[PDB]
Amino acid sequence: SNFINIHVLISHSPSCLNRDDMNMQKDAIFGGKRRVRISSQSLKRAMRKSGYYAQNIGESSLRTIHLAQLRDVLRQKLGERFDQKIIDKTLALLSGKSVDEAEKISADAVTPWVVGEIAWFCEQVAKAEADNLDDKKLLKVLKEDIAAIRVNLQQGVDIALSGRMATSGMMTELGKVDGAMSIAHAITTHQVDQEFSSGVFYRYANINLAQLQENLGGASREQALEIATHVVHMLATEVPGDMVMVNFSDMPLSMANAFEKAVKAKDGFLQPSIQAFNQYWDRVANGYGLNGAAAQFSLSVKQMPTLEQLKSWVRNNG
Amino acid sequence: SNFINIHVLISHSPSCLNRDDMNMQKDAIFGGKRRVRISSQSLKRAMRKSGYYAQNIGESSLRTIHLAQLRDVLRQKLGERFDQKIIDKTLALLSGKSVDEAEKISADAVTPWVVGEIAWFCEQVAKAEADNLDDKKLLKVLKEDIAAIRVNLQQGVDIALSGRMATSGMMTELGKVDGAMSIAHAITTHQVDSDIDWFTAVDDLQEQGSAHLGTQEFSSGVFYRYANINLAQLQENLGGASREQALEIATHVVHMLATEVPGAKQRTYAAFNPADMVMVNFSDMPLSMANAFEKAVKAKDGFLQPSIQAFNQYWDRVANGYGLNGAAAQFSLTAQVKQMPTLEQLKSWVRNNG
Amino acid sequence: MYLSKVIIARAWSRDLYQLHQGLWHDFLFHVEKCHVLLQSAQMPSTAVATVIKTQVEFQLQVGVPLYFRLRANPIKTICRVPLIKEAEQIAWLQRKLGNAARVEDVHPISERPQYGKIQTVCFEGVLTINDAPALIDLVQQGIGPAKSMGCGLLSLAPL
Repeated sequence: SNFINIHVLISHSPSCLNRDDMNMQKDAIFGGKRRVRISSQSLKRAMRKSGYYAQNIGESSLRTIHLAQLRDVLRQKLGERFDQKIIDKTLALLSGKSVDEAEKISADAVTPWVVGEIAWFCEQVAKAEADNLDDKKLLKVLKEDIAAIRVNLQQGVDIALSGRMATSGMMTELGKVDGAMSIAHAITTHQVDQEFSSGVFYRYANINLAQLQENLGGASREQALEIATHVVHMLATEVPGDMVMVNFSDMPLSMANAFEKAVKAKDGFLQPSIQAFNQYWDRVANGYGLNGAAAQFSLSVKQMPTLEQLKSWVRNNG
Repeated sequence: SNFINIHVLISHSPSCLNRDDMNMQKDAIFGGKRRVRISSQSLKRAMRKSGYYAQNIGESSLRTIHLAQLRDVLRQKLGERFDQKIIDKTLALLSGKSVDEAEKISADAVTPWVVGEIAWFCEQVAKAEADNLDDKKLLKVLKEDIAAIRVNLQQGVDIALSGRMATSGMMTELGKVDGAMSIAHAITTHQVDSDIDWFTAVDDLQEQGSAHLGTQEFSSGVFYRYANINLAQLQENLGGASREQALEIATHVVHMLATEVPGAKQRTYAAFNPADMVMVNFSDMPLSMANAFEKAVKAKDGFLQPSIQAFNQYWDRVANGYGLNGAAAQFSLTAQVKQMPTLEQLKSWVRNNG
Repeated sequence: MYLSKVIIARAWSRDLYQLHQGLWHDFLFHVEKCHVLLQSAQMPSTAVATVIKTQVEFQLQVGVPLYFRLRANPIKTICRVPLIKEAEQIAWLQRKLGNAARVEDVHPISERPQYGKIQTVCFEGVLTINDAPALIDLVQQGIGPAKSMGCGLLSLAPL
């Protein structure tokens, strides 16, 4: 199977998580009732900026629209390895914006950058320069091996996970990346307006294994399964400012509809949420005849003793 | 019993599955209230492009308006089979446009092409070339056996299901296809007040706020999906295929209608939900159930449960009031409706002609 | 004590300062929309302040969970400068609540400034009753400065 579905049932405070322009906690209507919400882009930045990410996956991506302070940074980082000329030409051709000594140069939009990837382009611009390669022809030569460019996204894995959009310059054909990870917005499983209870949020995400391999320049399934495990951890632990389920499938599957009918419980939401998740899962796998490799870690379908075991089970496929 | 009707209730988590030019969710007023909406052309292309389609039905049709690019694709795919001249002439005759070395050759409109169909024409053009048969007589004789042309649509079933329109070339006479499947716009069972996501784009290089701000509309909803298949028409559009073969196509469609979901904004909203109820019946006339939810369904422990109760309650009224019999089967996560515990069980019930 | 629903004719409800006068013709009020909730020691109707509906003294109990909402003016002093940090705001709230109740969960909404300036913050969440009579006095007296500017009124609701 090519899809690995991650089902996290984390539990914490429904307050002070994600704000809007009115500094209020984000929400959403589901099943006709209000749920506290944390946006998918909130989760993703929380992950790639966390220490766990830096320790297990690597360096995050430089996301900027200011190309003028950027052209400083690559000069002051690729100073030795490349000529000051080439280091500017590369950025210009890449973004389409003619580079200058301007201190104000803006791209079309905020795009993630990878220093390693840019350093690679310089090498090709270098061979261009020496062998004379009129940029139009150079573009053709580079179009032949996108895979030899996607490899440099091992430096910027968050890109390969969440994709990149480009509408200007040479990045239009060479830089377009379709994200390998699809992630839902985290929502509570219950109505947020009996005893006081913490919030129980359902989180969902999946990873297109083949796409992730492709986005990394043809990495092995083992390498992709590794990144997948790190994602499972971050999605199950990290909180902006319990129960984990993982299954393999040919087509993505969310369990959000388990909580379509909001969970009601006079003294604690986690336990009926887990039951609701289990009840729905049984009905879906039965009705749609799904037999993919599944594994569930829960202290209350191969059960797992800890998160780390599940985290290792995933790394061994099923 | 020429018509097989497909009824689907499918609940989605917060998402934006189909939007317009303002990046806002498509909607529709029904029963006097706003319903979130997925266009029928969005569903069809989602199915057309799906992995399930490519492995259970086959390769989808090539839909283009750029005949210069299509010329190169044909010169490559059929280059080892026909002479370049045969390929060009055949494209010129079918499209009504002149196919030369021009960098840009445009058709009248976007047209669904089948490489297998084109190849079949290339053979007739080749033979007519040898018999010194001019293009007028060639068109005159090809018009005599349309069924022999429609056989090639087995390599482009999306055309046989959704039809084709032509206004130039021989396709005006030879390629006019009336779709076998009629599909509705997906409409939510209930009134929806859409939510808004205040998003932001943190520049890692800006000391100020984010480099970009903005909003995005989204919501959840219990959608009703409707479609039906004209079996006689499907058999016809495939060159005279069997009733059994047509039923096979139908069951694939039944599957996808309960399974396939548009990929729009799913990378960031991930509403990969399967259907929660599938209903199929055979009839002499197509019958939609959308009026079950004309009065918008109010939430009572969710929208899904009362939606299905609305669907079943109305289904019973229509069947009684109009004396509506005919094989009927339902699969959910009226005594005439055989309950199916499994989708696969339901699908085989359809292959077995109800 | 009297709980009321009061409407103050738009003519009166032009500036914040004008608000307390109309109701006066102390007590506690919070703007809902001018729509206003009125907690008063006496039963509240002028042509400038119409009364939609009005009496309560709660039984309460110890160790009972309750929803709560409160506008307030959390400030420091070196002039009364606002407390903007989320940590400072939540710490401020539990402090001024003293030993009346503990803050189980709360969301501080940094409201838009009102007009000297008054930076109001609406605290919404859930409490559990620690000191029952000390909670009442806190309600009947209000919480924080700028109490006449709509701030200070603690609203309570069961679950």
